[PDB]
Amino acid sequence: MKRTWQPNRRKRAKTHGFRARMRTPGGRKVLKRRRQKGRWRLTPAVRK
Amino acid sequence: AVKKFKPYTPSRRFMTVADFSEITKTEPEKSLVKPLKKTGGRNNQGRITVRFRGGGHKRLYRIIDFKRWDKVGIPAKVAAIEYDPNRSARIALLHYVDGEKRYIIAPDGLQVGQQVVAGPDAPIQVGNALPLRFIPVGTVVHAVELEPKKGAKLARAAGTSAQIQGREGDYVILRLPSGELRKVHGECYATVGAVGNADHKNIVLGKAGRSRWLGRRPHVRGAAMNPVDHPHGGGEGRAPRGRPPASPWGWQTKGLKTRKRRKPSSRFIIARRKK
RNA sequence: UGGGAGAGGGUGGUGGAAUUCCCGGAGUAGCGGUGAAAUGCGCAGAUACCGGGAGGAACGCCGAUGGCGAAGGCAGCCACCUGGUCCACCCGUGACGCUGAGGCGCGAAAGCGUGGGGAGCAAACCGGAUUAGAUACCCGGGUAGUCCACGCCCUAAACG
RNA sequence: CCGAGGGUAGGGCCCGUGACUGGGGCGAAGUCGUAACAAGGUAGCUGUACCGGAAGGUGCGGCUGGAU
RNA sequence: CGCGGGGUGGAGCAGCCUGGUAGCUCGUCGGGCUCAUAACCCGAAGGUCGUCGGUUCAAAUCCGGCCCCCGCAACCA
RNA sequence: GGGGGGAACCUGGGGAACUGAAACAUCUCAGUACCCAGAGGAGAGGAAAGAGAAAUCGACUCCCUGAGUAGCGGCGAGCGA
RNA sequence: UGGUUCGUGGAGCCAUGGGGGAAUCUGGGCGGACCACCGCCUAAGGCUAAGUACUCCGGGUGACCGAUAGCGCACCAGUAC
RNA sequence: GAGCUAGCCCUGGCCAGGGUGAAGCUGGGGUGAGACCCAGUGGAGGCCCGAACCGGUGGGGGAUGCAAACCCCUCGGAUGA
RNA sequence: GAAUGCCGGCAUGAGUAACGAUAAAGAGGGUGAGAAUCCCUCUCGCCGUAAGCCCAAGGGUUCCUACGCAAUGGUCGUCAGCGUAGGGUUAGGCGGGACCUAAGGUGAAGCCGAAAGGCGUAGCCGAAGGGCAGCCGGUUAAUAUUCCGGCCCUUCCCGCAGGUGCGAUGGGGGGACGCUCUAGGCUAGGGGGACCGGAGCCAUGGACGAGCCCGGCCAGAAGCGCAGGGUGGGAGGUAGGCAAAUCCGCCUCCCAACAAGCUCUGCGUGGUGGGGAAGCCCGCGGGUGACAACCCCCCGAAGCCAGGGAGCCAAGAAAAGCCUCUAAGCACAACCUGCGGGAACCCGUACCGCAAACCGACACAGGUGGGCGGGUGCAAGAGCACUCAGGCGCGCGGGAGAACCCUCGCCAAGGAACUCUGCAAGUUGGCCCCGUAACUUCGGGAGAAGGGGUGCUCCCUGGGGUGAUGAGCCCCGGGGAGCCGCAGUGAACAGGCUCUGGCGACUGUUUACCAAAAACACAGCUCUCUGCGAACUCGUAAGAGGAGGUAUAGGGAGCGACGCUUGCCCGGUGCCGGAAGGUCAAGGGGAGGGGUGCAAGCCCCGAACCGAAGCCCCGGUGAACGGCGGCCGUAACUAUAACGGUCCUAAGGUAGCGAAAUUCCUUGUCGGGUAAGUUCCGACCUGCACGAAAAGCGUAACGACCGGAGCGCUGUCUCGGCGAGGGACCCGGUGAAAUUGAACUGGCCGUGAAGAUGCGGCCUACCCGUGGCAGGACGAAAAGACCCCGUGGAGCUUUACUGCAGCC
RNA sequence: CGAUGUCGGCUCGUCGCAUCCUGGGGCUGAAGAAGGUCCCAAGGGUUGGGCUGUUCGCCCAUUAAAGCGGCACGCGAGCUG
Ligand SMILES: [Mg+2]
Ligand SMILES: [Mg+2]
Ligand SMILES: [Mg+2]
Ligand SMILES: [Mg+2]
Ligand SMILES: [Mg+2]
Ligand SMILES: [Mg+2]
Ligand SMILES: [Mg+2]
Ligand SMILES: [Mg+2]
Ligand SMILES: [Mg+2]
Ligand SMILES: [Mg+2]
Ligand SMILES: [Mg+2]
Ligand SMILES: [Mg+2]
Ligand SMILES: [Mg+2]
Ligand SMILES: [Mg+2]
Ligand SMILES: [Mg+2]
Ligand SMILES: [Mg+2]
Ligand SMILES: [Mg+2]
Ligand SMILES: [Mg+2]
Ligand SMILES: [Mg+2]
Ligand SMILES: [Mg+2]
Ligand SMILES: [Mg+2]
Ligand SMILES: [Mg+2]
Ligand SMILES: [Mg+2]
Ligand SMILES: [Mg+2]
Ligand SMILES: [Mg+2]
Ligand SMILES: [Mg+2]
Ligand SMILES: [Mg+2]
Ligand SMILES: [Mg+2]
Ligand SMILES: [Mg+2]
Ligand SMILES: [Mg+2]
Ligand SMILES: [Mg+2]
Ligand SMILES: [Mg+2]
Ligand SMILES: [Mg+2]
Ligand SMILES: [Mg+2]
Ligand SMILES: [Mg+2]
Ligand SMILES: [Mg+2]
Ligand SMILES: [Mg+2]
Ligand SMILES: [Mg+2]
Ligand SMILES: [Mg+2]
Ligand SMILES: [Mg+2]
Ligand SMILES: [Mg+2]
Ligand SMILES: [Mg+2]
Ligand SMILES: [Mg+2]
Ligand SMILES: [Mg+2]
Ligand SMILES: [Mg+2]
Ligand SMILES: [Mg+2]
Ligand SMILES: [Mg+2]
Ligand SMILES: [Mg+2]
Ligand SMILES: [Mg+2]
Ligand SMILES: [Mg+2]
Ligand SMILES: [Mg+2]
Ligand SMILES: [Mg+2]
Ligand SMILES: [Mg+2]
Ligand SMILES: [Mg+2]
Ligand SMILES: [Mg+2]
Ligand SMILES: [Mg+2]
Ligand SMILES: [Mg+2]
Ligand SMILES: [Mg+2]
Ligand SMILES: [Mg+2]
Ligand SMILES: [Mg+2]
Ligand SMILES: [Mg+2]
Ligand SMILES: [Mg+2]
Ligand SMILES: [Mg+2]
Ligand SMILES: [Mg+2]
Ligand SMILES: [Mg+2]
Ligand SMILES: [Mg+2]
Ligand SMILES: [Mg+2]
Ligand SMILES: [Mg+2]
Ligand SMILES: [Mg+2]
Ligand SMILES: [Mg+2]
Ligand SMILES: [Mg+2]
Ligand SMILES: [Mg+2]
Ligand SMILES: [Mg+2]
Ligand SMILES: [Mg+2]
Ligand SMILES: [Mg+2]
Ligand SMILES: [Mg+2]
Ligand SMILES: [Mg+2]
Ligand SMILES: [Mg+2]
Ligand SMILES: [Mg+2]
Ligand SMILES: [Mg+2]
Ligand SMILES: [Mg+2]
Ligand SMILES: [Mg+2]
Ligand SMILES: [Mg+2]
Ligand SMILES: [Mg+2]
Ligand SMILES: [Mg+2]
Ligand SMILES: [Mg+2]
Ligand SMILES: [Mg+2]
Ligand SMILES: [Mg+2]
Ligand SMILES: [Mg+2]
Ligand SMILES: [Mg+2]
Ligand SMILES: [Mg+2]
Ligand SMILES: [Mg+2]
Ligand SMILES: [Mg+2]
Ligand SMILES: [Mg+2]
Ligand SMILES: [Mg+2]
Ligand SMILES: [Mg+2]
Ligand SMILES: [Mg+2]
Ligand SMILES: [Mg+2]
Ligand SMILES: [Mg+2]
Ligand SMILES: [Mg+2]
Ligand SMILES: [Mg+2]
Ligand SMILES: [Mg+2]
Ligand SMILES: [Mg+2]
Ligand SMILES: [Mg+2]
Ligand SMILES: [Mg+2]
Ligand SMILES: [Mg+2]
Ligand SMILES: [Mg+2]
Ligand SMILES: [Mg+2]
Ligand SMILES: [Mg+2]
Ligand SMILES: [Mg+2]
Ligand SMILES: [Mg+2]
Ligand SMILES: [Mg+2]
Ligand SMILES: [Mg+2]
Ligand SMILES: [Mg+2]
Ligand SMILES: [Mg+2]
Ligand SMILES: [Mg+2]
Ligand SMILES: [Mg+2]
Ligand SMILES: [Mg+2]
Ligand SMILES: [Mg+2]
Ligand SMILES: [Mg+2]
Ligand SMILES: [Mg+2]
Ligand SMILES: [Mg+2]
Ligand SMILES: [Mg+2]
Ligand SMILES: [Mg+2]
Ligand SMILES: [Mg+2]
Ligand SMILES: [Mg+2]
Ligand SMILES: [Mg+2]
Ligand SMILES: [Mg+2]
Ligand SMILES: [Mg+2]
Ligand SMILES: [Mg+2]
Ligand SMILES: [Mg+2]
Ligand SMILES: [Mg+2]
Ligand SMILES: [Mg+2]
Ligand SMILES: [Mg+2]
Ligand SMILES: [Mg+2]
Ligand SMILES: [Mg+2]
Ligand SMILES: [Mg+2]
Ligand SMILES: [Mg+2]
Ligand SMILES: [Mg+2]
Ligand SMILES: [Mg+2]
Ligand SMILES: [Mg+2]
Ligand SMILES: [Mg+2]
Ligand SMILES: [Mg+2]
Ligand SMILES: [Mg+2]
Ligand SMILES: [Mg+2]
Ligand SMILES: [Mg+2]
Ligand SMILES: [Mg+2]
Ligand SMILES: [Mg+2]
Ligand SMILES: [Mg+2]
Ligand SMILES: [Mg+2]
Ligand SMILES: [Mg+2]
Ligand SMILES: [Mg+2]
Ligand SMILES: [Mg+2]
Ligand SMILES: [Mg+2]
Ligand SMILES: [Mg+2]
Ligand SMILES: [Mg+2]
Ligand SMILES: [Mg+2]
Ligand SMILES: [Mg+2]
Ligand SMILES: [Mg+2]
Ligand SMILES: [Mg+2]
Ligand SMILES: [Mg+2]
Ligand SMILES: [Mg+2]
Ligand SMILES: [Mg+2]
Repeated sequence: MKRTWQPNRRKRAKTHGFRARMRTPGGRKVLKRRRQKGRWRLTPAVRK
Repeated sequence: AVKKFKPYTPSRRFMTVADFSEITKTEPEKSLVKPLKKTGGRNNQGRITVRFRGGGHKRLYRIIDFKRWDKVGIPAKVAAIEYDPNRSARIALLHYVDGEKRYIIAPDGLQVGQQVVAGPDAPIQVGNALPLRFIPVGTVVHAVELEPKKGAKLARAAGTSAQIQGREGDYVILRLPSGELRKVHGECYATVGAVGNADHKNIVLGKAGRSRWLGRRPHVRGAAMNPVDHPHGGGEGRAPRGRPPASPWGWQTKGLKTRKRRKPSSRFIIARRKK
């Protein structure tokens, strides 16, 4: 049956992606936290 | 003048459509339509704001002259009578004699070929448009402006009618289709005769399906809910209401007036609506 | 062919008296009602008077034992459409006449259906009287209906 | 092949019958009130509608087979 | 099994709660009106206030126990 | 000239509730947590329209004392110069 | 209404969203409602390092741990997953 | 966080084959003119049987399963909401 | 030493269950150390609207090759989607971009918001929509509509020649649109051919035959024909299309029209370029056949001409590209036509792709949009049976042939007796014909019910299409004689039926993952709010929705098609109406009283009166919140009471229903059905406790809803029996888990915290396994969900308390 | 209460005897047959249906009789709901 992940290169890059995040003081904090963290991949790896 | 159906499905036992005798022309004029953005309740916030709308047939919006004082004294030919989804009325295409073409709404008794014209000099014959103070007392009129040069607000639905009961000063007294008696300013134009399609009220929609075609979703009763959703809801059993029957959002719905008390339009109304 | 009077029918407009409601003036202690009282209405200014506006139903005198129609029935005035009946002339046809089982059409009032309209009046209903009791005759409120458009119902002391 | 009749299945008419129910006719004297006969104590009768425990009451319209 | 109202003339109710005093209508009885009955008028009688028990100066009244009579609740299993 | 970063530290503009009160609403947690803006190696404050009773001190900040004092509190819990 | 310990309390001082709304040293505010005296100070413009805080960095030292301890990681970690 | 699910907005796509035979049009009939009747045509419908598609009715298996909702026989819709 | 403790490791269960589809496997040869599992060949089975091919998502080296097997592979493995290494993806034309806009998003103006931010006209972005020029064949181990061959085409730049008022980010046209049905002519695709091409074969009785088997096409500029679409032409005036206009629009005159001319597209032929089977000769492809043939006929679309036609209401996107019109500007320019030459960028292009490469932790019986999806008999069909190309036999086997389970088949005699119920499983089943009841909204019921025919041979006869009127092929019939079997929809895909009751009218919708219903929704009815900057909703605001709607409309509420109907109570709550009155806050007012100073003066309390909502007060209001009675007596049999008396209420349940989805006593009483009926139906009415928009009483048709009954037929049953294959058992390979204080773990009778393998006393009892059955180990699993407890917690209600938005 | 799964039915039994039948006996108001009561006795037997979830019960047709009970109202790691 139709489970929850039905993946979409566009929808992923439009939702979780970079130019989502720097639009919003949500997401500007998020990358601020991850760059504070150490993290290698701020946005998800989306595959163009 | 209404068309019935033989009961060859159970929905066609009751179902009525309007006759469309009086349509003349079956696709509308291309320079004068522009697309109705459907909403389905949804505001710019995208929440529903009024409920249970959605799912309509797609539609094209017809631009209407609701002013007619653009074109004062410039007479015009009734080209055609067309369907419009967006109104209870039908519509009239006006071939003006300078060949601007415009839609207006379609008064009763109007026929194709005859001649309409707007202004204070206009004759009192059906469909001509005049400021109100130049119209005799007692006549029946429609498409009535409310404040002048703001374009027509009153008596636009099908079969509707306002009667001039008389004048006072600059102002002139109308019997509105509610039966509100209300002063209108005289300089507000209106448009003589009463609106066509007067058997719009005698449609029987037959079935569930036509309301979905008109975009009206299922309306779901407040005693069918549970009481987070609505005041009435729940109760083991069916419920009588148990309380003064009421909105979703709290306020009652048998008898609570909610016209604003301090409205400056209150100084221009004679009589409340009746019945 | 000429002429005649008639509420004959239908459609569309129009006038006026009066009731009720609303607006304003002025004015006070009861109005209304009955056989007599009461419910009620009234000081939150009623009734009575004056003016103005909206609203609907019915057309006083003329008007009668009269007129019109096959019947039901028809009454302000204006028109348009239209039917039956009458008289004279004795022009034309030439017995084409009569009734009429069925049929088809009309068919008061109450009632019914969709939408109007609703001033008065008014079954059901409520109150107050009367009465042993009063679901009634009396009185005060008062919904359908009474009016218009369309479609049904087709009964009667439809009687002369 | 036809075919008397048997069998299966569904209809039409007619008779008897059926707990209970609506009303009628009848049955010397039971109970409740009095609508019609006089202007019957509110003229009556009637078509229809509503109401009522009963006749009957009222509304709307008609008739006089209603007197004064 | 539980809880809480009632019992007063022949019928229906009132009087208690702060004690005294038994009221209303109908019924019944005697007379009047009528030819006569019912209605109408005048007048009249009829009461351990369900009971045993005290309390108190005194109990239909106040408090227990019993007798009828009315109704109510008897739930999660 | 500004934008945009910076583990905390700073200031301003907003600003909860569990919890304590053995319940809870004034209180308390607390102007704490967090959100936002904005400085800088510091920020803030800063030269008296002040303190408070000696006719006395002499801008601000920070530590110790003052001091759990004065006081504030459903005078409860607790807060606290 | 907020800040001060000040929860309206005798409620002053400081800041002020609303309304009223002057004077210039014979002129104003304060000394805990108010009046008097006696004193303090000069509002409604701004600037100013030093002492104070923190520790992503570098060095020094531990009656700090010694691979389940010590930062989550002593190792290709904020990775594999 | 609406890449599941719910609702809506914008844009394309999909629904084999068969069955009943509404309005309407044409002709005949009818009356004074209409209503209306008959025949042919006509193919309307939240119409019928019935696959793909969308479901999930009853029953049996499955129960550390093939599967954190399956499979089988059976069934409802299938031009519409 | 314990915390269902935390991390790590190893046990028990256990060599047990399982090894992930009951589509299926056998043999021979080869390679190898090793083979049921890899390669090849033959025989056999399975899908074949798929389990076969092309895309789109998504996956991101998995594609191809060489070298391998430690691990992944549910066994083995020389094999692989696994390890190592190397190769591998070519575009002016396919798709995206340098073109367009829709929802939406962003957003100079401008509006709003303590901050962050939120709206927002123009514009931009936004595609699987619009626009746009590539078809056929070959080659490589892997890519090709991309490289090559043939044949065509588009934009840009330049150069010539000619023609024209050229010119756009502006005006206009057009692009431009729904659903259902459908006509004509094509093609795709398929069928037949006694004609053309060909390697071959007479097998076992017969057959040298008009024998069998195979194949008989693709694409193609210009021109031409066929079938369509699109399309009126001139003059004049003209205020409108926000400047201009020769364009469009409007008015007038004239011209011909199921036309015609102009233009565009599809299809056919078309110079020409390609392909070309069966077989058998070698080895997962290649040569020949052959110089291939490349004809005719029949069926025929949903696809094309296309923007076609006809009907219907619910009335069916925007912008650009394209044509035209002019203004600034230039009118050596600038465009328009024809040719010639040059220029032509970036991304993807492998491969799986209904799956072992994507989403389900897995090589998982699940889920995933579009296109092709052949043949034959089945009436038709994408259905079902068997098959063509093509692809698989599902990554453990071999054996035996117990109980018992799943799944399938059959049965005597009875036919629901089983049973909560015919649950389940049977009979009927398709088509054609005869025939079909009460009832009713006239449509229906209804395929009602119930029967009769259905194969094959021969003969005769009718209609239609293609043709040519013909032949032949195809479709659709009618009649007669005869043949065989138990049976002729001969296998596969196909309703069991009725009567009657309850509920909802109906079709639909719903608790993904235990409830598909009587629940929700529904057209329909009513009440109420709402005069436009509407009422209402979202937001502090701005602003939106409402709605670019205007009372025949929009919000709220409740019944819920339809027929007949919907009575009484305004006492209390609610809502509506009421300028009087009473109560009432800030404020106005300042009678007096107080504080201080020597004083003017400063400061503080402060009564009468004025004073709004709201409440109190006076009315109305039931398709508003709601409610609609006791007790006693009475009729010439008894029995009951149509009467009367009395108390309370604001008013005392009308019609219609009634032991019902409601009826405790209760299986109420009577009747029907049954042999028997706590159910069902028809009645009675003593309604604990129906009853009129939480509607009342009915109601044809509909329902996988719920009771009742009957016919038909059955393994449901007395009452079981046999057979089948998939496990189970045995052998070889791989091999878990819940659980587990430790164990050497018997019964009866006592006993103990009550129900003992363990204590006591008797009785029985050699050690250890395997297939089974399940009474116990108060078996496992889950710190009870029912109950209580804690001054735990969370939804919800309200005339609880207090507050807040909102409104007055 | 860190679970002792509950009524009824199906399947499977087993036990007590205060005995439904059958065996033996006493008394009888026991003539005989058939009955009533009491004693001993558990070897074995004790039917099929209609109604309802039924335990029980009512009824139909038979019988020799259509028994009362326990076993966690025996029995869900056997089944049903
Ligand atoms: Mg990096
Ligand atoms: Mg890195
Ligand atoms: Mg447009
Ligand atoms: Mg938006
Ligand atoms: Mg947004
Ligand atoms: Mg219209
Ligand atoms: Mg609910
Ligand atoms: Mg919610
Ligand atoms: Mg919500
Ligand atoms: Mg609520
Ligand atoms: Mg409620
Ligand atoms: Mg609920
Ligand atoms: Mg209830
Ligand atoms: Mg007269
Ligand atoms: Mg003559
Ligand atoms: Mg009438
Ligand atoms: Mg009526
Ligand atoms: Mg009256
Ligand atoms: Mg009365
Ligand atoms: Mg009386
Ligand atoms: Mg009235
Ligand atoms: Mg009526
Ligand atoms: Mg009516
Ligand atoms: Mg009539
Ligand atoms: Mg015969
Ligand atoms: Mg016979
Ligand atoms: Mg009399
Ligand atoms: Mg009389
Ligand atoms: Mg009456
Ligand atoms: Mg008459
Ligand atoms: Mg419980
Ligand atoms: Mg409970
Ligand atoms: Mg409870
Ligand atoms: Mg910064
Ligand atoms: Mg802060
Ligand atoms: Mg607390
Ligand atoms: Mg604090
Ligand atoms: Mg500083
Ligand atoms: Mg200074
Ligand atoms: Mg504090
Ligand atoms: Mg504090
Ligand atoms: Mg304070
Ligand atoms: Mg201020
Ligand atoms: Mg100050
Ligand atoms: Mg001071
Ligand atoms: Mg001071
Ligand atoms: Mg170590
Ligand atoms: Mg660690
Ligand atoms: Mg969605
Ligand atoms: Mg979604
Ligand atoms: Mg059809
Ligand atoms: Mg259908
Ligand atoms: Mg179907
Ligand atoms: Mg179907
Ligand atoms: Mg398909
Ligand atoms: Mg569903
Ligand atoms: Mg299922
Ligand atoms: Mg099961
Ligand atoms: Mg189906
Ligand atoms: Mg455990
Ligand atoms: Mg084992
Ligand atoms: Mg085993
Ligand atoms: Mg095994
Ligand atoms: Mg397998
Ligand atoms: Mg070898
Ligand atoms: Mg096959
Ligand atoms: Mg993967
Ligand atoms: Mg790899
Ligand atoms: Mg490979
Ligand atoms: Mg290996
Ligand atoms: Mg190796
Ligand atoms: Mg292996
Ligand atoms: Mg090898
Ligand atoms: Mg590899
Ligand atoms: Mg470029
Ligand atoms: Mg925005
Ligand atoms: Mg753009
Ligand atoms: Mg595109
Ligand atoms: Mg495109
Ligand atoms: Mg392209
Ligand atoms: Mg031979
Ligand atoms: Mg061929
Ligand atoms: Mg060709
Ligand atoms: Mg212009
Ligand atoms: Mg060509
Ligand atoms: Mg070849
Ligand atoms: Mg078309
Ligand atoms: Mg544009
Ligand atoms: Mg030009
Ligand atoms: Mg060139
Ligand atoms: Mg490629
Ligand atoms: Mg490829
Ligand atoms: Mg597919
Ligand atoms: Mg997988
Ligand atoms: Mg596999
Ligand atoms: Mg799979
Ligand atoms: Mg799906
Ligand atoms: Mg699919
Ligand atoms: Mg096929
Ligand atoms: Mg055949
Ligand atoms: Mg198939
Ligand atoms: Mg397998
Ligand atoms: Mg059998
Ligand atoms: Mg047999
Ligand atoms: Mg049988
Ligand atoms: Mg049984
Ligand atoms: Mg069944
Ligand atoms: Mg049949
Ligand atoms: Mg044969
Ligand atoms: Mg053909
Ligand atoms: Mg079948
Ligand atoms: Mg029942
Ligand atoms: Mg339903
Ligand atoms: Mg569910
Ligand atoms: Mg749930
Ligand atoms: Mg369903
Ligand atoms: Mg279900
Ligand atoms: Mg209705
Ligand atoms: Mg707006
Ligand atoms: Mg709009
Ligand atoms: Mg309802
Ligand atoms: Mg009916
Ligand atoms: Mg009331
Ligand atoms: Mg009231
Ligand atoms: Mg009142
Ligand atoms: Mg007064
Ligand atoms: Mg005051
Ligand atoms: Mg007031
Ligand atoms: Mg009512
Ligand atoms: Mg009544
Ligand atoms: Mg009953
Ligand atoms: Mg009841
Ligand atoms: Mg009701
Ligand atoms: Mg109902
Ligand atoms: Mg009913
Ligand atoms: Mg029914
Ligand atoms: Mg159903
Ligand atoms: Mg359904
Ligand atoms: Mg095996
Ligand atoms: Mg042992
Ligand atoms: Mg022992
Ligand atoms: Mg022992
Ligand atoms: Mg073994
Ligand atoms: Mg056991
Ligand atoms: Mg077992
Ligand atoms: Mg356990
Ligand atoms: Mg526990
Ligand atoms: Mg639960
Ligand atoms: Mg407590
Ligand atoms: Mg508590
Ligand atoms: Mg609590
Ligand atoms: Mg345990
Ligand atoms: Mg014994
Ligand atoms: Mg014996
Ligand atoms: Mg014996
Ligand atoms: Mg004997
Ligand atoms: Mg029991
Ligand atoms: Mg027990
Ligand atoms: Mg038990
Ligand atoms: Mg169980
Ligand atoms: Mg057990
Ligand atoms: Mg057990
Ligand atoms: Mg159950």
